[PDB]
Amino acid sequence: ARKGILGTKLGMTQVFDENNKVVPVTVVKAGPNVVTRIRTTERDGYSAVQLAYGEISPRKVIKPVAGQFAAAGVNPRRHVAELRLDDEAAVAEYEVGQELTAEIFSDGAYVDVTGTSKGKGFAGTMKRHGFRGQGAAHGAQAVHRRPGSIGGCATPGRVFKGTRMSGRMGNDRVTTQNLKVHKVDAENGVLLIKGAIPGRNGGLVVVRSAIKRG
Amino acid sequence: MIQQESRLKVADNTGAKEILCIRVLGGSSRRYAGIGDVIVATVKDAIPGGNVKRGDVVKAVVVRTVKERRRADGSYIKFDENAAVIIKNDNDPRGTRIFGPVGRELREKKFMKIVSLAPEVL
Amino acid sequence: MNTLDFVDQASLRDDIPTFSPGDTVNVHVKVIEGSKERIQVFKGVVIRRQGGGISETFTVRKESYGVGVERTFPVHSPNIDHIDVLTRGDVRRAKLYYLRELRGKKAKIKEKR
Amino acid sequence: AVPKRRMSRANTRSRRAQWKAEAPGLVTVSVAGQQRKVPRRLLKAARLGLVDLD
Amino acid sequence: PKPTKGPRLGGSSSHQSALLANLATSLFEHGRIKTTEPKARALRPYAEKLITHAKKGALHNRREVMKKIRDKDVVHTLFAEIGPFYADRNGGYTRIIKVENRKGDNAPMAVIELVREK
RNA sequence: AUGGUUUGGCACCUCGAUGUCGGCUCGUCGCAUCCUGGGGCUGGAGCAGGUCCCAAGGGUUGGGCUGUUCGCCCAUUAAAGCGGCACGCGAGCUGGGUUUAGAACGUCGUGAGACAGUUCGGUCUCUAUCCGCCGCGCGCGUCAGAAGCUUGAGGAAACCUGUCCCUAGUACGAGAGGACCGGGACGGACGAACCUCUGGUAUACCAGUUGUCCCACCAGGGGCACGGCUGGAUAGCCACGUUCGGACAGGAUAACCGCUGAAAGCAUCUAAGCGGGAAACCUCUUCCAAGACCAGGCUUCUCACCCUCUAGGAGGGAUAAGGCCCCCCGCAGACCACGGGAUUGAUAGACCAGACCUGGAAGCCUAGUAAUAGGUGCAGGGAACUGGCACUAACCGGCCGAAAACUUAC
Ligand SMILES: [Mg+2]
Ligand SMILES: [Mg+2]
Ligand SMILES: [Mg+2]
Ligand SMILES: [Mg+2]
Ligand SMILES: [Mg+2]
Ligand SMILES: [Mg+2]
Ligand SMILES: [Mg+2]
Ligand SMILES: [Mg+2]
Ligand SMILES: [Mg+2]
Ligand SMILES: [Mg+2]
Ligand SMILES: [Mg+2]
Ligand SMILES: [Mg+2]
Ligand SMILES: [Mg+2]
Ligand SMILES: [Mg+2]
Ligand SMILES: [Mg+2]
Ligand SMILES: [Mg+2]
Ligand SMILES: [Mg+2]
Ligand SMILES: [Mg+2]
Ligand SMILES: [Mg+2]
Ligand SMILES: [Mg+2]
Ligand SMILES: [Mg+2]
Ligand SMILES: [Mg+2]
Ligand SMILES: [Mg+2]
Ligand SMILES: [Mg+2]
Ligand SMILES: [Mg+2]
Ligand SMILES: [Mg+2]
Ligand SMILES: [Mg+2]
Ligand SMILES: [Mg+2]
Ligand SMILES: [Mg+2]
Ligand SMILES: [Mg+2]
Ligand SMILES: [Mg+2]
Ligand SMILES: [Mg+2]
Ligand SMILES: [Mg+2]
Ligand SMILES: [Mg+2]
Ligand SMILES: [Mg+2]
Ligand SMILES: [Mg+2]
Ligand SMILES: [Mg+2]
Ligand SMILES: [Mg+2]
Ligand SMILES: [Mg+2]
Ligand SMILES: [Mg+2]
Ligand SMILES: [Mg+2]
Ligand SMILES: [Mg+2]
Ligand SMILES: [Mg+2]
Ligand SMILES: [Mg+2]
Ligand SMILES: [Mg+2]
Ligand SMILES: [Mg+2]
Ligand SMILES: [Mg+2]
Ligand SMILES: [Mg+2]
Ligand SMILES: [Mg+2]
Ligand SMILES: [Mg+2]
Repeated sequence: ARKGILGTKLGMTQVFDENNKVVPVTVVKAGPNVVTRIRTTERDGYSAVQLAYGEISPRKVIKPVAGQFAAAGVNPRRHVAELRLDDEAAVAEYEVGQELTAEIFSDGAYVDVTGTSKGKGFAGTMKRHGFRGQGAAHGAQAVHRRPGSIGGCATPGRVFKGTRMSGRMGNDRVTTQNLKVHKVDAENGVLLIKGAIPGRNGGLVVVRSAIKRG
Repeated sequence: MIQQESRLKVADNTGAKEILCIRVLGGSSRRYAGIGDVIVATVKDAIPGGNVKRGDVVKAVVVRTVKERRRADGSYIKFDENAAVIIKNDNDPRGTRIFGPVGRELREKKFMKIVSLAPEVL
Repeated sequence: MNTLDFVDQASLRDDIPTFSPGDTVNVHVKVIEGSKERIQVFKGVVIRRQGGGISETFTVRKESYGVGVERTFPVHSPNIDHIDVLTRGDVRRAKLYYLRELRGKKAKIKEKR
Repeated sequence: AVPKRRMSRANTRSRRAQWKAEAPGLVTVSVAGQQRKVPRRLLKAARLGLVDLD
Repeated sequence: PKPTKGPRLGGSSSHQSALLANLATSLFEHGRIKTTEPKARALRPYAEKLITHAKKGALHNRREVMKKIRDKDVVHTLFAEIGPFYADRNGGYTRIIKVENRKGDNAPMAVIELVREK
């Protein structure tokens, strides 16, 4: 049902259509995910599947994490992340220790990709919330590019929690919805997506069946 | 990439040489006009005995721009200087020709006559 | 390491004629009208390449009536009926950036001997 | 601007309450027959026997 | 290397270029040199570049080193002794060691030296 | 009758100081709604209107003129809303007039001067203590201690829409003209993300070039002159660049439309019942989120050696799981924090190989008296890009960090 997969962005590229067009595409190497736990509603509170993927040297991995993986019966994975199900139908088809691969996706199915955004560091208001720059001549006095007035005056006599002003932006979870899939790899776990997904080369991206369209 | 107060070359036999961009039609606070957009231009200088004298206000369809214009295969095409064409309510050009190449997007835009009588379409 | 060399191959078209920045060429734009295809003619000056696995990437551009015109297309373009690079050529670089401003007797594209 | 009043003794000292120094753990190295004290920042040079420690 | 990210060390391209040229000159003229560790990390690329260029001794290469360091004495010594002296080893000709923080401004200090083991 | 918004009255607060109109940036709220949404009636054939009711989710021009607010004008859009917010906002900016000191014009005055008449120029200070707010951290508690994964109370974000084709020139209309509901496609503005394309930037890349100084001479190079001036571009960052989004659906409703229905043999949308009914609400979409003190749930690891005090409790050690520091650093970053790695290793830097850019190195040789041209040759040189390389640097490792309990059922 609400399947899911983790994967990495290693670059991004464009392909040349049989439709005869040209489409930019991002390289999301979807290594084979491994199910290391089950979320049965009756005994946990909901339905969902635990997922992990990757490779880490055993001395690089924490002892409790290694023990948990061993109890799971799968090799160590670089990180851990689990996706939710929508019904026990898909639940019954998942089983601890099972290996999951990119095969699960049939071409033509819209997808959703989400992951940490780029690291922008602390950002000025103009860049952050798309303000407009003041008059840079005609006599600005060290105010060429600052926010400006900030609220009412003695009424409300405050500054209205929620006002969009300077604050370190980027580097947080973000999702892009309704991205057309373009080519599903089988032999070496690769997946090509139109557009430019958020993240960074070598970043971590989680893909799932698209929500809006299907 | 045609904006308010932008100079335009005329690519037609009306008798117009330089015109001003009045605006980009069909958009609330619309901000750019590239090839294919029906925009409104005023005549700044024209042929003495031309068909339209300066100061008239007429609608134009931009055809030639110095900004690249995309097309399906990622094609980006740059021209030497912006060029417009004079047109009226029926969307029939007020001239009878075009000098210099033009862009295929006009065919899509359904201004069949322009591209049909153009010297060459690219 | 461009882990997509092997997915590039799955669609990479064979028989890739060489083309250099600053060659004279032609292209065909298969366009459909009234549910019908056709072939046309066009000349250009490939200004830049960007080779990318299957992302080897470039355009074309001609001149006429004292003006320029381009086309951007694949190295393995399924739209280009044939990338008939007219005469092999070189230029001061692999990419003609100052070609946007040379006029009259300034902006051509050299032919090697 | 300026302050409207004196900030209480307690308030000033509270603000001060987290500005202090810290002490690390030292390291000894047995080279040339002597054991000297060097932060692990230096341990390899200490072993080799060129670090200028009085 | 990778560029000096923040407000670069000295505050001007010319100043950095010079400072580094003189630093390398001193480093080769002496064989060991104590300076602020950050300058040591920044210098390492330049000394390694010069050592590699010395790797092969020819007219072109020595003209190269002259243009780069502008000291005929140090160029001579580099091409006559160090160059051949490091033919066998490949990359990593200098070693950075930190020392006590300087007293004048507490700035971290590191002693830098060419690997004299081989 | 309502609101407190315009012109007003009172002088209660402020003359040991409450800065005034516009513009800029930024907004926030109400709804007497401008469009978009749903209805009733028409003097509603249709389209297109008029009017009133519900509805504040979102959006709501740019220029010429004047200091202007306003207003007219031009030309667009669905619209170019009305207001409240110290006639929002100078410890955020402007000083254009209002509002000092000069001068002048007309006018009043014999006069000095004056004129809510006009005309020209005329210093706008503050390093944020507290509240507030946008972010990021420290400490502690969550009842043995740790690494992870979460559920989700509970907040936040978004919510706009034009044009064209099909139904169909059919219903309607004499004709002219031209439907409703419903799909499909392509657009504008806005937002999120990204560097593949196109471009911008490019100060360790390269080259050309003027002057000069220097390197013994030249040949060659370097310093300086905004990088000396220029032309190119690596990566990274970014927008004009490209991808995506606004939903569908569901529940209970507004206005409104109803069915069966007596009070009142009828009638009656209603007081019993049952239904439909909108960008409005709650969910649906995305983000934050167990400091949610009601501190949640699920895994895995260390789970028993002491002493002592005067045995009541408490004081002095043992440690492992793990954490910290340390080192090398990152597309993570103000410091912090976060991520990666620390020999049994690719984190960085050199190295090799390549790509990339520059576009033909120097030297020698030949032709020309020369300035030069060609060969040596796809030359040389080469930051941030791709793979591998222990060659250098990251360790014979120190330090923090193990269960009072009570009651009940089984
Ligand atoms: Mg942005
Ligand atoms: Mg601005
Ligand atoms: Mg000032
Ligand atoms: Mg300034
Ligand atoms: Mg009073
Ligand atoms: Mg009073
Ligand atoms: Mg007072
Ligand atoms: Mg005062
Ligand atoms: Mg004020
Ligand atoms: Mg004021
Ligand atoms: Mg109302
Ligand atoms: Mg209506
Ligand atoms: Mg009406
Ligand atoms: Mg409203
Ligand atoms: Mg809303
Ligand atoms: Mg207000
Ligand atoms: Mg005010
Ligand atoms: Mg306001
Ligand atoms: Mg106000
Ligand atoms: Mg202030
Ligand atoms: Mg203040
Ligand atoms: Mg004034
Ligand atoms: Mg005055
Ligand atoms: Mg006076
Ligand atoms: Mg008189
Ligand atoms: Mg008088
Ligand atoms: Mg003056
Ligand atoms: Mg002032
Ligand atoms: Mg001040
Ligand atoms: Mg302060
Ligand atoms: Mg909730
Ligand atoms: Mg550019
Ligand atoms: Mg740039
Ligand atoms: Mg520089
Ligand atoms: Mg010299
Ligand atoms: Mg000379
Ligand atoms: Mg030379
Ligand atoms: Mg100089
Ligand atoms: Mg300068
Ligand atoms: Mg230049
Ligand atoms: Mg960028
Ligand atoms: Mg009744
Ligand atoms: Mg009835
Ligand atoms: Mg808790
Ligand atoms: Mg530990
Ligand atoms: Mg180049
Ligand atoms: Mg590199
Ligand atoms: Mg690398
Ligand atoms: Mg201890
Ligand atoms: Mg107790």
